[PDB]
Amino acid sequence: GTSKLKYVLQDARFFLIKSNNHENVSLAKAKGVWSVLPVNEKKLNLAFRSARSVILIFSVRESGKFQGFARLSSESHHGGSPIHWVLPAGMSAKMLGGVFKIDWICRRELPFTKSAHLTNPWNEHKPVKIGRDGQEIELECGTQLCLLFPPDESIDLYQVIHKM
Ligand SMILES: CNc1ncnc2c1ncn2[C@@H]1O[C@H](CO)[C@@H](O)[C@H]1O
Repeated sequence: GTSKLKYVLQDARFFLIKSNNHENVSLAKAKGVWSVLPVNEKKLNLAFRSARSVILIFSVRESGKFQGFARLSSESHHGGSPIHWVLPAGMSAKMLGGVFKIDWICRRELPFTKSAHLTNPWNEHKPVKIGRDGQEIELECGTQLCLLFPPDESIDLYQVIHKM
């Protein structure tokens, strides 16, 4: 059912995350970590204190799809073992050195075709698939977008529910 997911998403903030490459999303899905640029890292740490849950919704550039969504379980961390990210054009192993711990809620894909009815009021009521990396998605739009994803049998929400 959706009671568990709705509980997780009650009073959540939502952010569109754009990856240039599939490799880092595969790494992140397995390991439960993500890193962003400094501009977005500040917003995510502010949000992590502001919010009961902070949800990252992933889309690989040019894929036409979202690849899943995850909940921050930590503020950005520096100083851990390096994550061997596939670094894009001219980015440093310290340009995204801040590491967020994340718990995946859904690792299954959602094609942009299934979310075409949803617009983000905080991006001029454009369809939610449209957005800059780190674009914040308004509460109800983000909630409905997350509810569109198919159930993921690899995920157990018990840990997340306990972390809250
Ligand atoms: C793990 N962290 C990341 N992995 C892959 N692409 C990223 C990324 N963080 C930011 N990007 C993207 O790479 C570009 C930064 O130069 C932007 O277009 C972002 O959308």
